[PDB]
Amino acid sequence: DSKINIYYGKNYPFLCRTVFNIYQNNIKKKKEICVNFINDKTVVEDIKVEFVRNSVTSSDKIFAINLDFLLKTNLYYFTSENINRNIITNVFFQAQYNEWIDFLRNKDIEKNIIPICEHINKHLYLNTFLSFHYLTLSDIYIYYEMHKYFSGNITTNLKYPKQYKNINRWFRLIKALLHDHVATDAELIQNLKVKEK
Amino acid sequence: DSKINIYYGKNYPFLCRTVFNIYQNNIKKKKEICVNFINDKTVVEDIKVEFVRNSVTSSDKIFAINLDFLLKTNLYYFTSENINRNIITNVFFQAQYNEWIDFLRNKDIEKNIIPICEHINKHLYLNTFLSFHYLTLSDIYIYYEMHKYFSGNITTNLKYPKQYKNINRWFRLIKALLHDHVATDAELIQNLKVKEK
Repeated sequence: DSKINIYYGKNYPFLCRTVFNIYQNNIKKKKEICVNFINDKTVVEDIKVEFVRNSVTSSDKIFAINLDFLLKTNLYYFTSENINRNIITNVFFQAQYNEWIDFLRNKDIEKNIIPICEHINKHLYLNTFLSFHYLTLSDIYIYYEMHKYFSGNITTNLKYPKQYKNINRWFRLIKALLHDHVATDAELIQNLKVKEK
Repeated sequence: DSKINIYYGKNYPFLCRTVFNIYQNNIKKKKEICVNFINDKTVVEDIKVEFVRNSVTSSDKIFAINLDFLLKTNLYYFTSENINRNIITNVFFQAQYNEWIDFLRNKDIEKNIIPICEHINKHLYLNTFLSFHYLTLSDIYIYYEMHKYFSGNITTNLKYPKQYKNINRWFRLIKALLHDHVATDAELIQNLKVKEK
């Protein structure tokens, strides 16, 4: 019933696309909401979101928080007295997601790939997921930022899985967890290949 | 029962303090949550939040979103079929708050005060509040960013209320709305005077 248009240019919104795919798969397991991803040649690098019943300017890493809130995908806003599902525990995770945003904010990832990996590989030494013990928006966000370096598509980037085993182990975990949601997209998959050339 | 410690240095967290004050006043109208604001000499300009039952690094403008979520202060997460209180309407507002964050992100406000006022004064030409028709976190955030220029404490800044009537009208509105929550604080008030010298 509800229509939301996400206009993208150079940078395809992998995070928002993945969140929306998970939302669609959840409904199959169960008025729905339609999210459209439109290749706009006038958009440069950010995301432009139009609400159809008014538009806003956002980015993939930030508006995916809104989608999780709207679509109840349980990646940023916890829809689940569990071990780590308290309200204050939820708030604590949200500040941790903002830390990953600040860690990569205004930072050339290609230029700082080694220092970024030097932290994530040590962070994953004693952690299975980036936050707590389950898949969260932090895992998926960092997954697409690391994808070009750890997917293996670029043969010149095979040194990163070799040098950073912990990231490689976690990356293979997130890939399997997201397989049922993104492997059959064929548009997310295509844009991954285009971005990786 | 629950304890949250906010450690601040040079920059006092006016937004988080105001949100917490509103939360305390709401309970009086009605297990509660205690938020402590601690002057830490080792903090430079950001905010450091400790959860007592683990710490995170955040900022006043960003962690106040978490406080509104936790304290249900109805400024970012709408706790109220109203005119502009739909879930999608709520999501739309959140992206608008992020726009104000991006508009002042990594921007010297003193250096860009005129261009900032050139937009806000025109935005307030046909709008009473920054978003929709009621007080929101956008109003309070911009209120403290504009406070030194429109409070009248600094006599050299009296030209801004003169030149920008629309901002002055809105600023006087937000001041009255926040009067019952911040006027008796005497620590928020003191830090305003210290920041304004």
